[PDB]
Amino acid sequence: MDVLMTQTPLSLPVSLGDQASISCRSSQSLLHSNRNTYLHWYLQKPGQSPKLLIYKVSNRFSGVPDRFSGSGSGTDFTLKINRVEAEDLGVYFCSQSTHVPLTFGAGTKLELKRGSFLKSWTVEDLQKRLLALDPMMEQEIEEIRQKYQCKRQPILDAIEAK
Amino acid sequence: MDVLMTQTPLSLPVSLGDQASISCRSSQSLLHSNRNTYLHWYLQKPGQSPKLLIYKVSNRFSGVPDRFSGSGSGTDFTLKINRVEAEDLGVYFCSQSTHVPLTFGAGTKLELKFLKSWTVEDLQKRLLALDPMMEQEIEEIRQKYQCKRQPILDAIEAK
Amino acid sequence: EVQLQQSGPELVKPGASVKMSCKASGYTFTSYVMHWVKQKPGQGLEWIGYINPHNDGTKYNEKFKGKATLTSDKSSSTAYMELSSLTSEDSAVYYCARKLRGFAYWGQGTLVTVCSSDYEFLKSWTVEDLQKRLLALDPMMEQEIEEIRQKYQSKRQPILDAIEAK
Amino acid sequence: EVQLQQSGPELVKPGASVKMSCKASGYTFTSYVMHWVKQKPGQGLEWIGYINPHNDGTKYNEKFKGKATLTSDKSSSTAYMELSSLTSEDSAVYYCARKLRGFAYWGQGTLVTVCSYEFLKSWTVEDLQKRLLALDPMMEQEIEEIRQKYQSKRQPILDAIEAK
Repeated sequence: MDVLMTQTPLSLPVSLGDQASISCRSSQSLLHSNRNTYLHWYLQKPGQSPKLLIYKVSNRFSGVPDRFSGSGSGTDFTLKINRVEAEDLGVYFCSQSTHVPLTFGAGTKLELKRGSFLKSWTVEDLQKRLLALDPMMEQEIEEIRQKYQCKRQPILDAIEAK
Repeated sequence: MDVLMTQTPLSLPVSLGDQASISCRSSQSLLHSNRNTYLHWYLQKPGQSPKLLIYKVSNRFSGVPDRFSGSGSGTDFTLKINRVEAEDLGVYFCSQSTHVPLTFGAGTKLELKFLKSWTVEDLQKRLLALDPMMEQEIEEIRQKYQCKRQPILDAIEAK
Repeated sequence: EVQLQQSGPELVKPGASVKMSCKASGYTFTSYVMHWVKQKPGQGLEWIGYINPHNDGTKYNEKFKGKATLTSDKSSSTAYMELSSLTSEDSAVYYCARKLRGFAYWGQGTLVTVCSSDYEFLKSWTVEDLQKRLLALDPMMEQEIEEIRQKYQSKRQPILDAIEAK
Repeated sequence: EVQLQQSGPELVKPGASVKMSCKASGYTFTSYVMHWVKQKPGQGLEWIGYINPHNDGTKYNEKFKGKATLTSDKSSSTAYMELSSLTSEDSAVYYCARKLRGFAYWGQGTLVTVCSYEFLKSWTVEDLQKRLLALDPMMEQEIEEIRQKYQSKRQPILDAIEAK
């Protein structure tokens, strides 16, 4: 039977600078017989592809900020963020490859309770955040474009057949 | 070809007290040969049933407050809200029954674009409007898990 | 009081039939034509058709000719809709509504959810594996519902604050 | 630079099949196993399966035997996935991703939209064409609302930048 991965919480509101902690429980232990624990963490920003953050419980992938740390053992694992920043917002998924089939958690959305201390952001972070909204707008517009594609099809089909 | 009903704008931010205007346009004149024009306006709060506001272009249905007014002719109609209240937030749509089949417009969202300037009545109305919104989403979850339960039950009952 | 009381939500495997009811009270059932309307969330309302209980005559939107059958019963003061051979596209809220100047009166809506295909691979599981998983859905459902509950507590709180120390 | 370049959006009627492509560049295609993941909009990741291009070996999540078929072509450095007899439950973004210590490199994802006619045969040809044209301003209205929603969100950030 596939291994169930439960993430807690499902939605986690914070303010920039806060500590965030995200938990993941597997219905069966992730300790392999060859003694590795194949637990991984991903962050997927809205409208973007997921990116790998941690592999094997606690190893940060080459390039991942120091504020991310992973821990745990067997069935219980935590991801921790020290001082959340705006580019950390998004959907965190846990995954296991100790067992076949490979499985994912349902996801934990990290979002703002009610946001802004905006003038205290650096120029970089401000413009980085604008860039972060652009794929959020592209996904939503793409959705309308493909919706109207479907609305056109039966009408174009009827035209050709008349 | 049934009559297409299009509305402008799709979303309208307001604060309680402004004028709201919602436009409704038809692909075909709604003036009937019997010289009546069967265009109606409705309000649907999210998670609730629609309620009739205006019939025959400019007749307020009995019970609808007087700040609501509708006008127009042929293919073009306007609904006007004179000094918006809190109980008016929600979705407005037009409907036509001149031509068979009856068709509806898809709706304009009258939304809220500060709570201390409101009265306790208004805040209570607004608080209560959240209940059918929450039960809508919760029942959606409950039915999703029903569908999720079926395949396992079907396999268990097949042994 | 006039009330249109519709039957509860339905869960249908595709290709099946479903019949819902619209129980009228508070007026002469035969004196008014009963209409039916479809609303997929975030889509506009579509008119399905009507039944005239005074003479059992019907009309159908050509778009739903073949999909819906309207019936009525005087002694029960009840209108019915049967939807045939449901696909996923039939997942929607269905209202009954009484008409005169417009639809002054609306039922509360019947929600029809068309399910999926999973049994295919699930027949190979052990009964314990199955019964353990069937139970694991209840904690998964409660966690999702509690997300909804918290989302709305968030929307209530600024309003509740304004009311408290009003 | 490693790039997993996936094919464009797909518009399918129910019951059809679609075959999508994942062209890898910037690394030795045959040195790495290619995985595929399904993501319905607003929901979780589901693992479909993998193909090993070095020997064409494949593994499938049971939830996708028969639904998905994985192949590859060494000469083109391209992985393919074919989905058969589509339903509305199959409308989702489909990702390919290269695995070593995990999913380090991801394609941008292929979006599959499963759409729905009869009664339109009652319409005239000019009535069909007029309705087709009435769709264009209706789309623009929806898109313009999305644009303004995002304009509203950007302006305080743009203001903070202007006032530096």
